[PDB]
Amino acid sequence: ETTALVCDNGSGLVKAGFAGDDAPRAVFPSIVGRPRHQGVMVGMGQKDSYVGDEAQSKRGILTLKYPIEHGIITNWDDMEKIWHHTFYNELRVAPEEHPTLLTEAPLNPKANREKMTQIMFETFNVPAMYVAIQAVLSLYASGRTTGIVLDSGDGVTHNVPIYEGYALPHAIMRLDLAGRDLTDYLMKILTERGYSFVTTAEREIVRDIKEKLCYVALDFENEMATAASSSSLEKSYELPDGQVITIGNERFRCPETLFQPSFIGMESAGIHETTYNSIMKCDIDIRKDLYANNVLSGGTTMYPGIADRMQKEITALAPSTMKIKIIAPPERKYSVWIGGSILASLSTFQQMWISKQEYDEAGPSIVHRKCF
Amino acid sequence: ETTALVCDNGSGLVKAGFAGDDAPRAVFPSIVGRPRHQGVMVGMGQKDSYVGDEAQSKRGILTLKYPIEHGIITNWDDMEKIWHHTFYNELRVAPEEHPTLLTEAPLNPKANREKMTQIMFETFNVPAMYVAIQAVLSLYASGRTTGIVLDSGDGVTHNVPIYEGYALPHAIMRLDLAGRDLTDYLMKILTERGYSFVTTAEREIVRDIKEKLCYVALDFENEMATAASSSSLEKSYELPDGQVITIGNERFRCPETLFQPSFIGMESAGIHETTYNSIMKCDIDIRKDLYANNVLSGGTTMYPGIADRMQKEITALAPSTMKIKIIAPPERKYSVWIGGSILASLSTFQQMWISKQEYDEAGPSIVHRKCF
Amino acid sequence: ETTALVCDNGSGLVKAGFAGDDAPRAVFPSIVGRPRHQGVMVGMGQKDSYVGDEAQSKRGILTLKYPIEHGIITNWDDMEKIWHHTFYNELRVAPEEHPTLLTEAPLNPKANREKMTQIMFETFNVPAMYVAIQAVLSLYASGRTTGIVLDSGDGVTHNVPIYEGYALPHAIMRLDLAGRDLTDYLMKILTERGYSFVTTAEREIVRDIKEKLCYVALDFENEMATAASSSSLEKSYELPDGQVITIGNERFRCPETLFQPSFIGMESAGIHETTYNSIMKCDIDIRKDLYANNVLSGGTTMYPGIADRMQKEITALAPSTMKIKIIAPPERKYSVWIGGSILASLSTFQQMWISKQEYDEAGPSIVHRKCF
Amino acid sequence: KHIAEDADRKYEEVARKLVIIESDLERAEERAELSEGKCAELEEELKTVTNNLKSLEAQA
Amino acid sequence: KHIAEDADRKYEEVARKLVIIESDLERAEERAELSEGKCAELEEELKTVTNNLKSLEAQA
Repeated sequence: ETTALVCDNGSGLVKAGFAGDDAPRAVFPSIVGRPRHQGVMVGMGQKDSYVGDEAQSKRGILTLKYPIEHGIITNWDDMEKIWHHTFYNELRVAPEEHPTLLTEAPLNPKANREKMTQIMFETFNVPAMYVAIQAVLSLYASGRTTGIVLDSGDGVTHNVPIYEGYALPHAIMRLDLAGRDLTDYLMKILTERGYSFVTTAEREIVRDIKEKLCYVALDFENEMATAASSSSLEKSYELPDGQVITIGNERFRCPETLFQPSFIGMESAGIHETTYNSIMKCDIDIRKDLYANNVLSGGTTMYPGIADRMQKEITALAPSTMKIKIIAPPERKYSVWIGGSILASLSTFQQMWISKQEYDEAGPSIVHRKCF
Repeated sequence: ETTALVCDNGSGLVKAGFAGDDAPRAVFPSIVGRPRHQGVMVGMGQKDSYVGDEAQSKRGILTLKYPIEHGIITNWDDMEKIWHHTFYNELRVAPEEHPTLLTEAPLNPKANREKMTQIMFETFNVPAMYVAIQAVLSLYASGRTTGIVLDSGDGVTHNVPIYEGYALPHAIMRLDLAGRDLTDYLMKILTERGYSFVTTAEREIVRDIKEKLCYVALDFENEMATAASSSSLEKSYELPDGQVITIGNERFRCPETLFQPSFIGMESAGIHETTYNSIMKCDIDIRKDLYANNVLSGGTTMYPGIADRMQKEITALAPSTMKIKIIAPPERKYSVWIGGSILASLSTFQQMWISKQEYDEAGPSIVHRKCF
Repeated sequence: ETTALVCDNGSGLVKAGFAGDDAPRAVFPSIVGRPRHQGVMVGMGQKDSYVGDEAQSKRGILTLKYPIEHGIITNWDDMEKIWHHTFYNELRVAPEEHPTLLTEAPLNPKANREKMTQIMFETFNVPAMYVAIQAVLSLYASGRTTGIVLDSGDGVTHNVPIYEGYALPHAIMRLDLAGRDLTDYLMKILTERGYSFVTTAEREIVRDIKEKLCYVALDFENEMATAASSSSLEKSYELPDGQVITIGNERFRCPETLFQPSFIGMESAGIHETTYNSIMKCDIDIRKDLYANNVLSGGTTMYPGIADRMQKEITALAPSTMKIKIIAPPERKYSVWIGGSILASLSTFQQMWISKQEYDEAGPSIVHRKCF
Repeated sequence: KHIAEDADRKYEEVARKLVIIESDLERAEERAELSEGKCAELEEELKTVTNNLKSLEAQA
Repeated sequence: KHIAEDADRKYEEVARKLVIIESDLERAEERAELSEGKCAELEEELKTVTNNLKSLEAQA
């Protein structure tokens, strides 16, 4: 059988690998770089652009930019350099031998679905491809065919109810606020404490801090009080150049913005609220499976203690005769990619791929007939 | 009514005076001096420290040190000597009779707000006080309750979107480049021309030069070309010990760093990009007033020809269906202090002051209940 | 490849020779002389000017002057007499058959780079030339592409952080103190002991003394105490006309001015302070390699025991988790010239030269396009 | 002269060996500490992983 | 003789210094090697615990 590349298009880390595996084989930063100089590096082989660990390590002669922001490809030309790095550097294989499965947000722009279809087929010469919604794959990685996924990436949060592998297209909810925003917010609130960070070389350490030290409080007022009454809600972090900084209440405040969007000037409702407002669009005979199968997904859901908080919040909005229970997979950060590996290795799914001939007949638009 | 002291905590000139005036009554250097040697003077007595025009004129046996660097109080002990000078030497009044209004940068560190609050109340015995963001006051001096302020102050730059007297806490932008590092930069680029200045006694003349001779170009490439093609972009300055020096393209290059931060190794975006990136975080119903009330504030904005440059730059970024115009006050260097005198003399504001009784009952953190 | 003449523009020793060699071919004093009176010699042919070992030996008839003072070319007419002596007397070769590489300090004046370029193409008719920063060559000679150099040369001290190629142009820091003023200082402090010197013929012996007998103390107060408590910190020197003089604490005091510029009325920061203030301007992911690889360069760094002192001083300034090391090359007095000798021999470097054709097409301005 | 010269050659031989050892000492320090940083990193990860294992054991 | 003797003093000090540099190389080698073994070790520990946690997680 043809080995598929499953490539999860993350807004902060790219997760990529071969199908038939139950885990990604490549994980690298979603960063693309270009020279500070008027040309190539002195006395060394020619490259016009740099990616991942090469861009992170050669940084002193580069300007760096991001290819994807808030679940949207914000520059085609840099998403291409992630793809070029993915096939030829990280997996060291010809993509033209390997069908491609691409992850996307719910309601990902159609002009974008097409530019992705076109770029894969014309430049990389892929033999076949498909594009799939993040939450739909995370449900398959949760071992269940019907349920709802709260998927919170490194840049967007969605609530996506699904019946027997199809997402319900009227009931989906979106919130631009998650891991990208969360770093910029964390950085603001640290400046406020008097640990001013103003440089993007600091922003990436603030990102790492966030991933290591943030935790979801079970009760926001009680933890806030605890930090005001005692300094036991603070953890030290030693920066790379020495200098021990102390991270305080910012730990739980940073992710608190997910429950209360008004903290950062947004008019949107919270992630638990948009869970409730999503399920109540669905039929009563299926609401039982949706409320019982609330699945957490994506990088932002890997903060400890999240389940007890989300269990609380949803039972408070939802009637006490829908069964309520949080499903948190063992490695929920990868569940989109794992579900993509499962889907790409089903025997019945091999009829679903976009072929190169159908692309030659209908242009990039074929994704709106073969995909959903 | 009680006469307030409005004290602008400026990074190069302290501006101070009495409220009910529409102009500062003391405008003096933000400098403190300390002896290089024991037995400082013969037949004339001694002092352990010096401030302002006394430190500038008695300089021949002094090290100079500073209260405020980068808009940030960097040494409490020098900020105190500036304050001691302000009340007892310059205005020749008891501060304990006069409520105090202190200016601050947007997002000024909270441990700093509290050390300033504590120092004012315990040592100076002030009857009441308040702390206010610089840019908010400059908007009141522009006759306005809603607008976006570029506060490019005496030593820090901010873009500050202000809505009905409140600076929006998610939409503020900061730049670590203004009238402080502009001197240090000017000095480097003169050394490059072969007018080597290495002494801090030379640096303060370079400062004066900068204030007198710098001008904002309307077009950076066209003025640069003009200086390369002709020596008509050069103005002479006679140094205070004879010797006529010629200041060239450095005039417009020095401030050029505000538009292009990469010239000095900073990763930051320019004052125009940080204007657009600020207003794009603001609500569409208030954009209509914010874009119409683009207000210039601070010492760094007093370079001629700024408005035509700023008008250009922001129309190129922001779309062509907004009321894009630049507001430049008649004496924009003082608009913080003037707005502080206006605020301190409103009949509705007199409930807002931290009283000595509230400081005695609640301690230094009272600033985080009375101020924002 | 064409044999490149590498000229080290040292402020006290000229160093010269052919590229592709491990050590300089000529090492002679940076001195030029002219007659003190009308009529100068009988019985042998008179000369209008004198240079190098001829000026050092025939000294009494000469007004000696120095072509490079304070790291800056101060008299064009004497810098030409060094270069005419270098090609036709010392190496005995035609320079019009050879490319030329010139060493320079950082931030070298544009008018001086232009007058040197013009002299090379129009006084000496060279086919090609290039100009390079002392520290960049010393680092390349060491077998490295990344590090910070403390280049304490003959006439000036510079701090120069370098990464994977060129120096970082915003981060460089300067001090107007090295081997030049060290002699004049040594001479003052000997007069103070009662070994008065007045003749510039005495100053050159004081120079030699300085190079032989000065040593960097590891602890300034403890060595000072030792000399006050015992005469074991004194070494004898027999002058060239008999008379045994005793050199005391002056040995470590002389170079002590590098750490404390206030000893000689300067306002500047010390060599360790300007090292730390330079590295703190660099990007965080390269601060690691810059703090780890602190490199010594120049004649003034050849005083024994310097590494343990500098190791101390920098660890006290910089935090204790970038793991500091002092790199002191085996022949760190010569590493500038050796770096030029290595670099000018490479096939990759032959594209960097300023040609006589580019000087005919663009004039003296070409050096600011070709040099980095 | 002949004696000085023979001391200079030897001193230059020892010097040449010395800079090889100094470059090799520097690379030996840099690698030692980089491994130590990575070793600390892996220790923070086992330590978290354990705790998640101990939280998971109470759940299980 | 003076020129020979001073050259000898600096080279002899350089020699005394080389010997320290040599001891220091040895000490870096021992640390570097040891820490890479501790990393290899810690990866095998982290791997066992993680495989073990995975098998439990899967029973969960």
